[PDB]
Amino acid sequence: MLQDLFNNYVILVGILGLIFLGVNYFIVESPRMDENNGNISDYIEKSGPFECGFSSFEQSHNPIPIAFILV
Amino acid sequence: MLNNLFDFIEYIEYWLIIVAFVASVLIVVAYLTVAERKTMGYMQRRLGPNAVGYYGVLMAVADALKLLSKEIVLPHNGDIIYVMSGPLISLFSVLLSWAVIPFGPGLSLLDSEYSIIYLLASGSIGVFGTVIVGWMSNSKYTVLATVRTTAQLISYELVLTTVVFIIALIVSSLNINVIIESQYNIWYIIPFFPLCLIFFISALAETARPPFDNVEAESELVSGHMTELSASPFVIFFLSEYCSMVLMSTLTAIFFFGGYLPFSNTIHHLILNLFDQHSIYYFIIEGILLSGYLAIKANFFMFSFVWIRAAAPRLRYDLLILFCWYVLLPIVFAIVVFAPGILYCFDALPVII
Amino acid sequence: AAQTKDNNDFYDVKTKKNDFFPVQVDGIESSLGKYEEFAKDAHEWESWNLQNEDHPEYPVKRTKIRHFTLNFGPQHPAAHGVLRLILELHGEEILRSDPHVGLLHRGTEKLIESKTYMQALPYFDRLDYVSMMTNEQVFSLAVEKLLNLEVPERGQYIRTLFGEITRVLNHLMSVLSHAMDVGALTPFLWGFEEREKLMEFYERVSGARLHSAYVRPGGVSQDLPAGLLDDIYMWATQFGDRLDETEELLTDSRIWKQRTIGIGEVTAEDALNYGLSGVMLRGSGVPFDIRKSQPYDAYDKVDFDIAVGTKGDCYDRYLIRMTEFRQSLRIIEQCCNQMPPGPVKVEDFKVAPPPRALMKEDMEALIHHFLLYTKGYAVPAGETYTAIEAPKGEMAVYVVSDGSERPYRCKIRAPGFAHLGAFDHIARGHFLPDAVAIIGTMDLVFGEVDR
Amino acid sequence: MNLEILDLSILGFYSLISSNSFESIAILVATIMPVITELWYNYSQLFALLYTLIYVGAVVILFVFILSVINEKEEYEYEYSGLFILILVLLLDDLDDNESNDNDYNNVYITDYADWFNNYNESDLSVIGNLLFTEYALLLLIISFILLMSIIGLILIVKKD
Amino acid sequence: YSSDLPTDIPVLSKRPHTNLLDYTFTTFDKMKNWARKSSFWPMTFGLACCAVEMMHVSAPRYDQDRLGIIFRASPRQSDIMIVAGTVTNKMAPALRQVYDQMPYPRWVISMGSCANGGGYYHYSYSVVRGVDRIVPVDIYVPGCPPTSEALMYGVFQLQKKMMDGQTHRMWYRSY
Amino acid sequence: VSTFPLKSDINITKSGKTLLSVGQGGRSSRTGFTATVFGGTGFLGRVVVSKLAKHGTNVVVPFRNDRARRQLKVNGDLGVVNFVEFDIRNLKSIEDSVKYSDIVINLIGTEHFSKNFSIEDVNIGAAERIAKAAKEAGVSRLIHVSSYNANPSSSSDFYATKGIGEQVVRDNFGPDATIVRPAPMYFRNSPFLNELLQIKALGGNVIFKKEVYPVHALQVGEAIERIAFDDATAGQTYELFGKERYSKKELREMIKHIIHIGQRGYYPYSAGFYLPAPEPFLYAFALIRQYISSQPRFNVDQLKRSHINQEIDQSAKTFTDLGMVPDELSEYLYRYVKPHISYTSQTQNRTVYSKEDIEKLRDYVNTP
Ligand SMILES: CCCCCCCCCCCCCCCCCC(=O)OC[C@H](COP(=O)(O)OCCN)OC(=O)CCCCCCCCCCCCCCCCC
Ligand SMILES: NC(=O)C1=CN([C@@H]2O[C@H](COP(=O)(O)OP(=O)(O)OC[C@H]3O[C@@H](n4cnc5c(N)ncnc54)[C@H](OP(=O)(O)O)[C@@H]3O)[C@@H](O)[C@H]2O)C=CC1
Ligand SMILES: CCCCCCCCCCCC(=O)OC[C@H](COP(=O)(O)OCC[N+](C)(C)C)OC(=O)CCCCCCCCCCC
Ligand code: SF4
Repeated sequence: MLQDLFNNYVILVGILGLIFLGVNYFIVESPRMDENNGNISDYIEKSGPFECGFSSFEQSHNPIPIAFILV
Repeated sequence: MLNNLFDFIEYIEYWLIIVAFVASVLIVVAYLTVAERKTMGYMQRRLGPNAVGYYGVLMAVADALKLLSKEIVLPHNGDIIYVMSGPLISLFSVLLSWAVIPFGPGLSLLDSEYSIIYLLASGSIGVFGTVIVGWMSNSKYTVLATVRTTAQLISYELVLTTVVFIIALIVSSLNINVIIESQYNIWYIIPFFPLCLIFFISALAETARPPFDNVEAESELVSGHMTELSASPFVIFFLSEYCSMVLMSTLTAIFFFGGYLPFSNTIHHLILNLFDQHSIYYFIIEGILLSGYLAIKANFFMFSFVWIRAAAPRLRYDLLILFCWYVLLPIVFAIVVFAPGILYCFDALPVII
Repeated sequence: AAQTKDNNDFYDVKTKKNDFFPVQVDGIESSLGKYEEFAKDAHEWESWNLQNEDHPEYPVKRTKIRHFTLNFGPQHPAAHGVLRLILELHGEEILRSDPHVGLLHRGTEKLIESKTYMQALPYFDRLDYVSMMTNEQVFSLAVEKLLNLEVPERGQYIRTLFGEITRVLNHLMSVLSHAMDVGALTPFLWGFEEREKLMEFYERVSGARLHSAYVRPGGVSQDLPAGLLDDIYMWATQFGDRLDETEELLTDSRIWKQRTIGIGEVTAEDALNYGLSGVMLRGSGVPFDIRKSQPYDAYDKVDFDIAVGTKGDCYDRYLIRMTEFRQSLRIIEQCCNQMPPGPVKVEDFKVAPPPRALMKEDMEALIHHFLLYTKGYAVPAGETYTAIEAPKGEMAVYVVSDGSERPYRCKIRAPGFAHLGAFDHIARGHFLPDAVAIIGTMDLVFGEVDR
Repeated sequence: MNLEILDLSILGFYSLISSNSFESIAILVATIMPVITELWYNYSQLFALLYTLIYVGAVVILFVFILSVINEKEEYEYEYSGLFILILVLLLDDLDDNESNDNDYNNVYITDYADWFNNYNESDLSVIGNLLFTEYALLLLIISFILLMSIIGLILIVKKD
Repeated sequence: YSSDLPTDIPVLSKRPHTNLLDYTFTTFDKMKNWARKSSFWPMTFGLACCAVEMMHVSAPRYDQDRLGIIFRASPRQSDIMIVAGTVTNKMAPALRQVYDQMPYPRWVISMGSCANGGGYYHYSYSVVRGVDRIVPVDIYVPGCPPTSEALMYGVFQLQKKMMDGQTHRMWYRSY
Repeated sequence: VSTFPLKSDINITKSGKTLLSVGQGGRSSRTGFTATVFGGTGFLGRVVVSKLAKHGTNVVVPFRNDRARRQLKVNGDLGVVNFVEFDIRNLKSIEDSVKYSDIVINLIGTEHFSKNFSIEDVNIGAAERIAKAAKEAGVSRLIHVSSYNANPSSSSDFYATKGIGEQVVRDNFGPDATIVRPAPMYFRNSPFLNELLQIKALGGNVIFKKEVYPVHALQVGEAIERIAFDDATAGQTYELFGKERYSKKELREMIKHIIHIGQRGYYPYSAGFYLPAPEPFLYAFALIRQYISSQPRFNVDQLKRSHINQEIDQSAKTFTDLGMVPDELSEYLYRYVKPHISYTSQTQNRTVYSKEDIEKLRDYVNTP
């Protein structure tokens, strides 16, 4: 059983995943070509969490009871 | 040139084979999204996509390209790790699982006596990709999906693994290609019709497809773990989920419907008798037929994936937990005892040949 | 209640009741000396701790942390419009639900007081914006009762015929969206084509697909166009099959029954005390219907039955709404056969506008046409409380008249407003996906709630 | 160029700087993956897949436990460390990577001579099953006995009633 | 520092294609414009009776999915915001936050008299007199409610506007 | 802003027109003025358009980016904000923007040169063409915004072209042209603060040594509102700057503590918050990206400006001549760097930096 063909496929799969991100990063127009609202790191109204419109308490690190923990 | 080109192609030939293999899977996955919308439309007495490319043949391209031209939303540009680690792990898990899927006799990238174990092990890694999105996230809907995702895994993983082991036990082999060839005289749908239903139910649960679509319930958790995803992270997760649908549909054709084996042996011989085995045209047609047999069986279950979505309401995940442990697990464990008893009784314990 | 030294808004010190004898321990000593000789240094020694954490009265200051607070806000498909449903979740189980409304509050009742009775009618089309013509009917009946006028026979049948066509339209929106929220997408698409056929009947008689200001105080705006009854009947012969095919996917489905049976149970005692009406009231075993308790607009001249549940859960209410589908189709058939000739509005030109042809030839008709559209018609002073069996339940209007042409007060009673007020009492203890089913089973339209 | 060295160096760097519990379970995944891949090549493909089949399921159960316990402690607790001292610590650990001090055993290569006497060739898993169910069947039955104890043990510890 | 600006260079919307790079970036724009026009994903933002007509666009009679139109529940996955209903003062901050959470490119459609200018509730104490007071509107759809064909016509107008975008040729010629 | 910007309800323009304001000064009110804001889709432009249109003044916004102009219309009522597709190389488009305008505000300027425009074309050529077109249209008032270190004899291309731009505008439009020299402006998404907030700031030892007098952007837009509606400001030069001098290194370190990047001691160095590079390497990298990168990067001229500090022309006028008190950066620093805070998220307690807290943090930064 020879697995050189398999190794090449695994290498391509890893490279293929980065292509999707690289293409999306190099295809989107720059913010200045858009409405020019600046970088996403400053647009806090956009990078904030989604809560269906109304902001609520921030409970990111609160405990979450689990009713199926025994299962 | 000429001489230096006629060996350069030989040097790079097997990379073209893999690239063609990757394109073959992507085309099916790309047009499964179009097929699902078309199939549900007519069942719902609508049309489905027919205005993006001639009769809707470019619908998949437009959806992918538009999302690839979308802004990536993240707290900072350096946070590309957080929203990409999840989808990439999920995508790599399902793409690597396709290595052991033989389109014909020996026509798989990875051949091994442990192909069954590699298949199940690779799929389990994809679950870790989904839970990564809920990484102490500030989004409450993302968090709730991660809890549901873990609950679903506990449901199907035991049931799905044991059903595959029964088929492997019947053939006494963990090689997928050996399992396919063992169904020459009988397709395992007939002796193990209950297992095929159980396998399909577990396949629906594994892919988080309805009626087990609790992870991405639009009426419950807006978009689940993908509510905070956009542009490429959404595409990769969307691609991985549909790649699992094709993979599980192909697996159902392999385990219970003979894989690539012809529907009729007589028809297979007649078509191939029209071609000379001393020419490459015979093996081009042979690959089309054998994969065509697999495609027809796989397309039926991809149709069935869409069919159940358009015919059944969603089941609550806590009801799913009781469904697998109280019903599915006792049944599959009963069969894993029943089958060896039958084989030993009639002196038909399986061996590998 | 009140800030105490053991319980405040930020922390608490809980001490359970002791379940063991209060043992007395005195003279603590070691092999080298007494406790008081080494108690100064004993804080470094865990073996010298005199308080056991297993003791029920062990002091522990625990910070008060709010539960998982999930906002089922306006941007959520489950909410049928605008609703800030605040849920206190322990995992996914619901502990307390706070439905925040007013996101669709547009001051309709305030604006009505500045409009004449004719100008105020289109506001009712936009309260329960799927059952439009029933909303006009309850306000029309209230003004007609105050005006001491009676609609002619043909007018009553028209409002009965379109009253049940409206009810079919509402149940198509209510039941299928309820099934869509649970996960049944296909029945939603099948029935929304039947809405297109029925909305074409709305547009044929009024010119508006949805907001058809057709039912007015004193009759209807216009007479039926020729051929409408034939088209309505041709649809009626086929609508029976659409209902059966809908039931093929829901009624006997084991998945659908697991999502509705035992979910959102309401007792008959509590249904009355929370002002529940319609399917919510009839699901708990109480056979009450306004079309039978106080007949209006030719509902006393047609034969129909009311379905009454026994278990008071969502599945019973689904079955009732499917029976009301067939009973409404039964009424529509009778209205087509029994439609009488005659005027469609009251033969009184001081309230109902005169015909256009008569307006341009008669001096008195022109004056009445001029005054009805510029000043309106005055309504005798008084008040009324008129209720009709709306598809959502009991919809009532409390209209106060001062002898002028503009209502002095118009209180609109919304069955959905009362249904949502019981959501906390009904959905407590259920899980998150059960809340979506409970919202759907109440048939909530938030224009009606926030009128 | 042994790229396994670079992966372990990256993994070791994040082990010293990991603060919250989520980064710790990520360390566990970043540990099993090099083990599986290094097992998949070289020594044993069978146990590389067995490690993936069993430990990945344990990781998810481990992860879901973290969601029920995180209590904001490490989201604001400060750490000091220092980039220079962390690199110095990893550099010194990199200096010595000889787990054994038998230089001959580590520097001299050996071969094996294959033979054709085994006409009946089967996978290692079949031989393991042959011995485990016949020669060491007591171990298999005791393992099931231990599994039974765990099932009873989990219920009594966790269940309120 | 001598600057010699030409005086009669046409603006981008009038500028014809002269060199090879003009056709290259116009091809780049059209591929993106076709993709976004074809993959028209609105957000499920139904407020009032205008939403009912928006549902009938997805009904089998019109079947918006045949044009590539899919409604998404999250602002991240949607590029079209259809304001279908009345916008109240209690709702206005929520509408702005949801709009800001949509990644670019994004468009807003104002449907019905409520969203356009307040309509029946223009003189109400709790109603915003036009959603354009909060978010920029690309197209206004008239009607109370606009018919399912009226909304589809407005979407077609927006898609016509989108196909005329020259984002990448603007960088080549205007910047 | 206030409730009514004009000092009187009747205003007579330099060209003789009488303009009457109506309303109390809200969205539905009008001031009788029509203004053209060149470069209204930029950073300062949006502030200027918002202030003018919010009180009813008609605003004509020439534009080249179609998506960037959409958010400007929200500022004003129906018919208040108007758009004209324009290019500085199209003379007809510019003449249409100023045809109906009583005030023309030139906010067009750049620090970089591209494949289509040089620094001279935008800072000098565009300003001259706008100024000359405004005079031929009979515009009463023209407001030109130069830079803070505008000097025609400066060794920097940006400062020199800005200095020449001031002279070429006064020659074309005439002595009735008002020139504004704003300092670096701090605000939400401000270019002056965006560079400091960037984690991977290459060559921070060479670039962040510049000392400036940062001024609030909201006040600069407020000052332009004062200047446009006050004919007593015609023909004058205004230097808009804050009282407190700051060096970018002090601001960089002060921001670093506010963002709480230092919660992990190793992280700022590992994440690349310090990128010491030789200036000759920065010159080479800036020179290369001037022809490879399609987006405006740190260019050669900005490298020169890092060695030039902001010097204030004493002869020019300030906020005192306009009756305003400059805002202090310490008061507004926290609210403009707040979006970039790492976690916050009301976990334990938000650390709100007041006016006194920022000043104390400045002492800590300079404390060795
Ligand atoms: C597999 C491809 C797709 C994934 C690529 C993601 C690359 C990120 C690094 C992968 C792990 C490499 C080894 C590091 C061990 C885990 C340490 C960790 O917590 O993740 C690193 C990530 C970096 O962010 P940073 O801010 O520097 O760390 C927090 C500092 N307080 O800090 C984070 O907490 C972000 C975590 C995001 C989710 C990562 C989950 C683990 C991913 C493991 C899959 C790969 C298996 C390991 C392969 C390398 C082995 C050394
Ligand atoms: N800290 C600061 O920002 C300082 C500002 N200034 C000056 O103030 C003025 C306002 O700029 P600011 O808002 O702060 O930041 P920007 O540099 O982003 O503003 C530049 C404005 O001028 C336009 N512009 C540039 N080149 C052209 C061109 N060829 N054709 C048409 N328009 C062009 C831009 O239009 P578009 O966006 O559509 O491309 C934009 O509106 C500038 O002139 C600037 O030099 C000086 C000192 C401090
Ligand atoms: C490689 C990445 C994956 C594939 C992506 C493919 C995406 C699909 C293409 C977008 C379609 C589109 O946009 O075509 C739509 C456009 C119409 O544009 P309009 O604005 O409606 O009219 C404006 C155009 N006029 C003014 C001419 C009317 O058609 C065309 O002009 C097609 C004509 C161009 C030449 C076509 C044949 C040349 C060969 C092309 C194949 C090699
Ligand atoms: S514009 Fe008319 S149909 Fe639309 S939401 Fe307002 S009242 Fe309802």
